[PDB]
Amino acid sequence: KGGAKRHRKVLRDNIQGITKPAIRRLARRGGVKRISGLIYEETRGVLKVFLENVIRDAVTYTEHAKRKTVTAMDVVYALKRQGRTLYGFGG
Amino acid sequence: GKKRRKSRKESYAIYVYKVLKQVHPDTGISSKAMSIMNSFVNDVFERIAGEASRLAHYNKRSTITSREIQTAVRLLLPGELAKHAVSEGTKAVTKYTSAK
Amino acid sequence: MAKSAPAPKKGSKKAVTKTQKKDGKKRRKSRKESYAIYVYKVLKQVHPDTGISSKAMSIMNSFVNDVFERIAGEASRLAHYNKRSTITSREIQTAVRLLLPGELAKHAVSEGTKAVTKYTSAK
Amino acid sequence: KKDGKKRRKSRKESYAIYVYKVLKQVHPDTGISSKAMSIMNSFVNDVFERIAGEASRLAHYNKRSTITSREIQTAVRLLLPGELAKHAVSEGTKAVTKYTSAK
Amino acid sequence: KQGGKTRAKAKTRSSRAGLQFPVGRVHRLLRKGNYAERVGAGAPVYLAAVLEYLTAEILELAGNAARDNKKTRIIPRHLQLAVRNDEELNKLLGRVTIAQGGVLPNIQSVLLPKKTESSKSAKSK
Amino acid sequence: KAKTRSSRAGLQFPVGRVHRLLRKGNYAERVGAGAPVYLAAVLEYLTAEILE
Amino acid sequence: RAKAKTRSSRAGLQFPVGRVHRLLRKGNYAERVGAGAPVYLAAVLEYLTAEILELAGNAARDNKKTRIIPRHLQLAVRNDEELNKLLGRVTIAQGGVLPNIQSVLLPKKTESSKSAKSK
Amino acid sequence: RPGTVALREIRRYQKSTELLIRKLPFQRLVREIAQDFKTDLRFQSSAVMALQEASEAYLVALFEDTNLCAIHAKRVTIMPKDIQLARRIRGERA
Repeated sequence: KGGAKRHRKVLRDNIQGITKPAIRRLARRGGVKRISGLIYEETRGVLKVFLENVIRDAVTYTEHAKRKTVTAMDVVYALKRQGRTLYGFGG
Repeated sequence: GKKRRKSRKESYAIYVYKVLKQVHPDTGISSKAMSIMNSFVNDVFERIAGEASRLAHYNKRSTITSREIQTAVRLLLPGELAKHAVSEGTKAVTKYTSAK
Repeated sequence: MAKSAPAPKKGSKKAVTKTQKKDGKKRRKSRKESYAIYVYKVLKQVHPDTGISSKAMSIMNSFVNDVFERIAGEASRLAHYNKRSTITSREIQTAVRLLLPGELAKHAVSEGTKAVTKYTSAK
Repeated sequence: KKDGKKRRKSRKESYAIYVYKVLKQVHPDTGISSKAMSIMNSFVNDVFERIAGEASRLAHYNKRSTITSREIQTAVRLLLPGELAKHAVSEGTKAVTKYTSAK
Repeated sequence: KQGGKTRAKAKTRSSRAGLQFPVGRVHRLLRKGNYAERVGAGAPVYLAAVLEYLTAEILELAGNAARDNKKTRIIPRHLQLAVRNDEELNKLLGRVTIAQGGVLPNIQSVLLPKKTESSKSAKSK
Repeated sequence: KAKTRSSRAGLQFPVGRVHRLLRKGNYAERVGAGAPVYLAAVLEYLTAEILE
Repeated sequence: RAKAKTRSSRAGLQFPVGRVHRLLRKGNYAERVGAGAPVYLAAVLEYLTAEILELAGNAARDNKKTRIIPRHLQLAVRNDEELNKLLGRVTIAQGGVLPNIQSVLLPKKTESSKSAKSK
Repeated sequence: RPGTVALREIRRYQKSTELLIRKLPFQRLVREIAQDFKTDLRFQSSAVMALQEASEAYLVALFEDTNLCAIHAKRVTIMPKDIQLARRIRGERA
């Protein structure tokens, strides 16, 4: 399946891969007894905006290093700058 | 010495007034607003300079060039502000290149 | 047991396969500075019968680097605030009271004062 | 050049200066009084007698006929509660290495 | 002068105060970060002493948490338990995210129905 | 001396003062000439827009 | 040919390690003694002396005093449970008593609720 | 009639550019807090106003957060519950 072979509709569906059981585990880990129906859609939306802000900083770091491959250092710089510092990868 | 208390106070207030008299020539500024503007300009410089220094250390270069700040400008400024600031930054360097 | 100061041996260990023995070798990677040996060593003194995993060690390695950036970064902030260019012991001590909370700063300052006195009054 | 003045030079067995010295290391700007120093002097003597007594009993029980760090390490665990025993053992291990490391 | 001599000064590691962490590596890292124009020898020694105490303190509490979980090797869960146990450690490591960590067993009271679950008027709906 | 660096680039903010602060802050071991001119233009642009 | 460094300074300690060596032999605790005993014992004593003095200074700060007096010693050795077990039976000269009151002794009959300033 | 001029207070206070906390009690308040940490501290006219402005703006920002907590619970008043929740969610409490 070489070449472009790109099919792109007006909508997107890869976000929906994160489904109710995936959301349910996080809700239970946070102690939430029950979760409403529309929270599943909002949680997917919260994931989208949170990821978008992180990648914006990380992309700038990656290109400044003339790198075509993302590394743990690049995502740490974006996370540390935004305040959500991660320990465990890189250093 | 004779009455020498000219300690250099790094203030942008006079320069903020001058650019104010160019965007809106028939306008005035108050000293209290200049104090806020002076602190705001200095803080923005510190953020960009602090961001720029980190980028140099990340690439194991420890050298600051327009590429480092342009990346730093894109990092913090929003989409609309950064793209206009990048063009202004690109305009300044390309105009300074053809000089003397 | 001969001199090796000349530049030609400063950069070497290329994989040109000019080998007489000990075939297995590679190129000198950038030194990813880590504190694993020190973290493990201090762990045994406080808890001889306690182990640790690699994942925790990597977490600690990032912890020291992040903390060191925080304390030294804050130390450089007030060095410029008081118009000073040399940082020996007062900038960090003042930064310790800034960065670390009440009880944590007390332990850091007390041990730091003991450390500098132990470092001096000798040699 | 001989003794000359004498008859009042005795009783060096007091830990007053060492208690004062460790106080300044942890708290440089605080003071102390002789009444408090006497209790610290009594505290060190009482604690040492209890520790050394425990070490002496262990040597007799096991017929080792010697006292080393192992005997005190056992004694430290016996006398001190868990939080204090852990720190004391760590300090003993920390100090032992430095002495053996170099002259 | 250039007179040959034996080792008069202490020819030991720069952590002469009994510290185990290398103050020398902290010194060059301070120069690497360009924090100050002039860096004294006191700063790397003081920084290592704070770091050495911090490294030892966390591992001491992590080992205690490991004993609660009945484990010999310290895992990230034990480290996270120590950080979130005391307020001083929690405040310092507030918004940090640990790798392979867990969640402390905190539960709200409103989520446990225990008082006559049958009903509020009698023994059934 | 007939013209300054700020006037050459068309900027009103002092590019040299930004250069001095960059050297003062010890951000980098060495500083490129294209760095302060870019930073000054961005700083000047933000000041003009807010005042606008 | 001289006393360049002392055993206390060699091990990085301040307490008289050499004195402990003589004291261990003075008490006839064993036929022979080892080199590891005085250094292990001195470090243990230093930790105990410093920690109580560190707690005494904190107690002095709460009492608005800078010179450590025997009152501050008594307060420190009764608050912590670990120090309570060791020094429970021993008595402190010139020391006071912790402010402890039972529930039946308050004005209200068997009631212990009070303002959040000391409890 | 109750609550009518409260809306009127919104119009005046949100275009007034002044400080609401009395300055003299605040002047003695900063001295008391600073004195316990260290003794013999001299203040400045700019220092008092700078410290007061940050505190007042923090309260205004906090009160706005508690306002959204009241409407969430079908309420119009700020109970102490609103302030406690806002401090925890914003992360300022710990």
